[PDB]
Parts: sequence; C-alpha cells; structure tokens
Amino acid sequence: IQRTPKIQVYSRHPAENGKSNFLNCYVSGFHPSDIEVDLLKNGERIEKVEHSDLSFSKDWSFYLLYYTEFTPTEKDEYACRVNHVTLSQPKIVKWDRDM
Amino acid sequence: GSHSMRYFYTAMSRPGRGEPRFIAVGYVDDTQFVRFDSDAASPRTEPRAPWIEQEGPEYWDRNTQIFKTNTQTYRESLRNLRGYYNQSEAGSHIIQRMYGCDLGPDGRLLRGHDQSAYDGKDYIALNEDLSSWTAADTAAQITQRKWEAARVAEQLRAYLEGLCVEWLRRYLENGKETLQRADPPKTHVTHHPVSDHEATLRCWALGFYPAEITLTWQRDGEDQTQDTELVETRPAGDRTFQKWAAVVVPSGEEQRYTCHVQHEGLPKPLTLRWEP
Amino acid sequence: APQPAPENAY
Repeated sequence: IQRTPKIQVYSRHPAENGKSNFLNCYVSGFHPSDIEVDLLKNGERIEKVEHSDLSFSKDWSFYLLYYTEFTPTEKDEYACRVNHVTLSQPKIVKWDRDM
Repeated sequence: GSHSMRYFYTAMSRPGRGEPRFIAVGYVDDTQFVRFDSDAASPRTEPRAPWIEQEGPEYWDRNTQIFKTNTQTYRESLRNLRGYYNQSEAGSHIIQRMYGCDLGPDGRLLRGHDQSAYDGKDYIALNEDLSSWTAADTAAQITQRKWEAARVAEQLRAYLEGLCVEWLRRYLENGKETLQRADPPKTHVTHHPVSDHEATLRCWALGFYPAEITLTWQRDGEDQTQDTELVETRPAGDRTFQKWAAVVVPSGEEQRYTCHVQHEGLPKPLTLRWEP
Repeated sequence: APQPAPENAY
C-alpha cells in the first residue's frame, strides 16, 4: 500500500548560537515519492532550501534530505513541515538541538 | 566485500500531468555520483561527486542517451504493468529498479544484483546465479517469460560481471582519497534527566563514513535491545552520517550502562559511558 | 557506468 514518512530535524554541525550551520530535515521510509517538505523559521517558510536527488532504500521506500544554511540562536525556533498523501494533515516537527 | 556500485531508477506515472517522470542516480557505496531527471529543463546526466567530473564528453553523452532511451522504455513498461493488473488509467504508479555489483575487499566480484518493484512491492528479481528470475506474482510472470524470451539475464550477467566491475574499480581509483577512506565516528554520551528517578542517556556517533555502523547500549555487560531507542542513520550533508541510541535509566545507575560503537573506521570497537 | 544495451520493456 502506502508508507508514511519518518522525519528527523537536526543540524549538520553541533549547534552554537550565533554561528553559521546547516539545518537538515531528513524524510525517509515513505512511498509513494511525491512529498512536500518545508523548513520553517518562527513559523515562516524559509525561502532558500535545497534537497538531494530522489533515491530509495532496500525496502523500496524513498528518502530525501532538505537542507538550508542557518545561524542558530536562543530565541529563534526552527522546524520541518511535511505533507504526504499518507498524512491527513501536514506534520510539523520542531528542531531540537539535543536530537 | 568492501565496495559496491548501484544505479537506482524510479519511473512515476501521473495521469493528467504529462508523461511518466524518469529519474536515475548512481552510487558507489554511500556516495552519489550521477543523476538524470527527465523533468529537468534540458535533461542530461549530471555529475554529483568531484571524481566523476574528469570523465570526457563521450562518457556523458553515452550516459544521457541511455537514460533518455530508458525514459521512453519505462513509459511503455508502466503501460504494460497497468494492464497486467487490470488497473485504471486514472491512477499514478511507480516502477523502481536497483542494480549493480558488489566487490570483495580484494576487488573481485562478490555478487551482482537486479531487482524491480511496482508500487513499492517486489516485482521481479534476477537471482544470484545471474541466469534465472524470481517473479512475485502472475503479472511479473509475464515480464519473466518476456525477459527469458529476449535473453535479458544473459545481457545483465555480461554487464554485471563485465562493465559494472570495470567502472567501479576505475571510480574507486579516481576517487580513492574519499571512496577508500573510512572516517570514524566522533562519539560522546549525553545525559537528560526526565524525572527524579529516571534519566536519558544518549550515545552519539557523528561525522562517520560509510553509513554502516553498530550502536548499542548494555546494562551490566548485557544488551538493552528492546529498551534502546535507535534513530535511523541520517546524512549530515557533507558526505558523513550521524546516529544515536538512547536508553532511559534509573537515576544513580548510570554507571552500569555502557555504549558500544562498531565502525569500519574504528581499529577496535569503542566502549563509552556517561562522564559526569 | 549504467547497463548500456537497450532495455527490454517489462
């Protein structure tokens, strides 16, 4: 049938407030392949965001990495918004620097 | 073995929104090196790793023609399978194909692969003998008779034992500084108090390559498999991967827990514990 | 390098 996406939001390097890093949202284990992923900054969609080329794992499920440079802070909140056919409502996952 | 090359093809139909999209990507171990997307402005095979750029024009035109030709053939195949399942022309479907060769640590062909799926379910796969097929259902059985009648296995075997291994060895050499370099994980243990009597110990592994790794928590020399939260290895975006394993423990008993890390880049497995 | 010979439709 169809498989819902697993989602992980994290940074490329250890988070250091005031220091430039990269924000990642890794969506995996989903099928079919169409998926909508947005990175958010304080609830607002970040404009410049890139993603890897569509590929899949041994179980045939797809995986994609969406990423964008960013400079962490104590106040600013970050998150990934994912929509897939298997989701009745877009799923939001906040960035947790300890995850 | 120690190395492999894989190509991954995805063809997706989308009725009412043009012809089926075809995308192809090639990898050597966990490093992608080429891509092709029939939806691009000007479809062409493009480089995705530094070491493949040196290939001449003939390489790229050859690749592009193959993927362009495939783009058309997969559209035919999607029509064929829709019929094999008596499906409607109104639904979107997906054929996926993975194929490649595995090399042993010495460089000899360990084994070849070629499997397909339809809508995420295994459909047909070339057996390890590289001579026979395993079809999942009566629909795939039609693809099988057709491929046996066209001596497809014979051609796959020649490529898998021939060109596949040849080009993989060439890539391994041109990109040896990275493809033949294992980067060990940077490890540490964090502590996150949950309640007055419980706390979370999270064992981290960062910046490692390749993606293969073993991360486990033990309590008293013993494994906490069923009690360990293990996230899926994830890409950092700089070629390396990350992974962590967590276990909730009774406050005060943290010293009875040890984290064990196994990675190709490690001459010897690592044992970690929380260091207050 | 990808499998070269023209692929047979499914």
